[PDB]
Amino acid sequence: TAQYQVQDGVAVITLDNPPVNGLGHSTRLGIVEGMTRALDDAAVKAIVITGAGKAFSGGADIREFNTPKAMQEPTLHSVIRVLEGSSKPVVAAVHSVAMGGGLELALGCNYRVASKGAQIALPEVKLGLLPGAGGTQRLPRVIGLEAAANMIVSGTPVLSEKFAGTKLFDEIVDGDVLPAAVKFAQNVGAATGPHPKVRDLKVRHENPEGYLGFARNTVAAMAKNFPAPLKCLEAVAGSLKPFEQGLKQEREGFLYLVTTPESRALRHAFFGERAASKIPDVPEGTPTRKIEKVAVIGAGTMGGGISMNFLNAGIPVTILETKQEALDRGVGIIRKNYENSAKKGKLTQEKVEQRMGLLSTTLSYDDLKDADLIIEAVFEEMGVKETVFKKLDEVAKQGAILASNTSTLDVNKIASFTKRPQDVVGMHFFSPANVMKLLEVVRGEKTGKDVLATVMQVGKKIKKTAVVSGVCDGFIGNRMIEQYSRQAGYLLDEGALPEQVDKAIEKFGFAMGPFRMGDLAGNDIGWAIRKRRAVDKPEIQYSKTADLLCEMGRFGQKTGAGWYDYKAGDRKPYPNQQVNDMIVQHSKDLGITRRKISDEEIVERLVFALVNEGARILEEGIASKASDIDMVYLTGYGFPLFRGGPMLYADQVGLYNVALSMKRYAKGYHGEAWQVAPLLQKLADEGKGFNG
Repeated sequence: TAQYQVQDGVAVITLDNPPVNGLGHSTRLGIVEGMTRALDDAAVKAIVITGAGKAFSGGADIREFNTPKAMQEPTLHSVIRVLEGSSKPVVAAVHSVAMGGGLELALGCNYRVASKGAQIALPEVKLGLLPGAGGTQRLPRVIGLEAAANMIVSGTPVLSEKFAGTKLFDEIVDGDVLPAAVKFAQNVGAATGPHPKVRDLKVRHENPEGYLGFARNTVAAMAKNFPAPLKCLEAVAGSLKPFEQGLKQEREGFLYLVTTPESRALRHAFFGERAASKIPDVPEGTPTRKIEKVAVIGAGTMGGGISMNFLNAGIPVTILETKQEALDRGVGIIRKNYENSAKKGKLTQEKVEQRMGLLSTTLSYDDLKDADLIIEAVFEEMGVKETVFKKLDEVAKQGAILASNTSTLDVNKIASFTKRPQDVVGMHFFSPANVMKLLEVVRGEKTGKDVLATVMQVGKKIKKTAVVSGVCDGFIGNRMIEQYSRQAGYLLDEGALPEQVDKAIEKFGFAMGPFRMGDLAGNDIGWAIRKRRAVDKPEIQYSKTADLLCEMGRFGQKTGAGWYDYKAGDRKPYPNQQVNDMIVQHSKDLGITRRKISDEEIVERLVFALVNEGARILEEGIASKASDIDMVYLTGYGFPLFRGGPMLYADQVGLYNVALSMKRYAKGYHGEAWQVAPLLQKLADEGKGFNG
């Protein structure tokens, strides 16, 4: 809505749609109604538009993004046309926040008055779009070509006081904006002749091609698979043209960006982050437990990184270890990590000191006695878990949540080591745990709903993207990545080499291909897993290539030698001859005559192995929705943000096509791998996507 009130010959229209006065249909309609009332009232000499509560306006209402209501007249474009046509002067009274369509609205007024401390931005580029209601044409008219380009391409906010000396604001005041804007409006309300419009100003620049030529290169370099930045710059370039020509060019660039798979991807990830908190049978408002202090078992790499997430949020942690010397080691690693970021200018040494001030360390389980949340981060061996969780069950206060960081193991069985399996949950962090955003929350059969809701809340407090998985081997992320690695392996058997595979998938947009990732994790880990599996019920095939690699002792970066060789101080992974010889020989030993594998086949085999397993995950109810799997891949495995996640990418390719490619691969080497997931084949045949 918009409220309307006259006072002293000034109609004041107040945007009122908390939390940020989003420009939804009812708000846009309120602005127009208010304008109509103000223009009819002969006592009204001028008009002030402002916002209620904590914003002028943050722009588009996200709750409407995706309704018919987002496009229902009056649109922001038609709102602005009304403001521009007003015979009475319109003064925007800007405080706190004016972003996107909000800023576009203020720019459509005759005058603008701002208080200091207001966040000013056009962040459309962040969802893969551009400011599509005149911002690219009006902003350079008030702050200059280069400054508008910078704001619009970066999407970054700027405090209102920094616009002093430009034409964005006619007056900047220290305190309350409304009384100064009403007074301003009284003064222009008495003047006679017509009032200014930003569209009448002209962008002035001594050498626009000079500037833009340089800017084009630097933008193209930074933008790396995102089309919006350059299109934003080309829109702002249009502001040199007559207004209506510039505006048409802005609109065209908007409509172009709206079609891009990248804008779809950025939106999918925005909305997917928000939806990850939704659990079908744990409704919003399920009450949670207070988590004030935390404990972590293990001071090694994982325990340490986990701890830091809590310290960074202001939540104290006690780390338990066995030997005092482990503590000293672990704590020094944490302080090293923090001092490294302070060296790189990413926090102060005072902030380092306060975070280390919240860290305690013990050797006794008995000092874990009033922690509200205890996270176990020890050796991945069920018998070690049993020892830890039995101690925790004696020691921990009633109501404490007992969490395992396990990436593999059966959380239902961990829980059965205690008398209170309802308080046992998986909290699977990803390495390095202070950097990776993903938190895979594993819901045990017995895990309470309160406990689940609590871990979700804690996740958001320590700035993780928390996604809920049911219990199965590998949960969501690792279960899928096994199928991806399996295909990688098979490619080597058939004719690929490691660098070739990693480059192809890295070009597709993964941060790190599977062979480099195997080397970083340690190839020995997967080796032991496979050896125990071959003894078990599974008679799955894997390429023996990885086994043969470990039989050479080439564990990866930790031994300087994995699929590739590594030199200290040197980020390049170097191909190794002995490795490549073993691969070529291995194909000989299978009687496989090697073939040339395209980069395209590499990407399809890798990505589509993810997709197929994700669809089985969905069918089982292990993940509650496809976007959850996308967020896992975006936040845990370096899947390209510009493509949205594996499931969204399958949708973008067309599930009909994906199923065809699978059916083709089923005719080849280990075709057992390429039976189409039932859910995927059903969506394909109905013409549907995983995500709608």
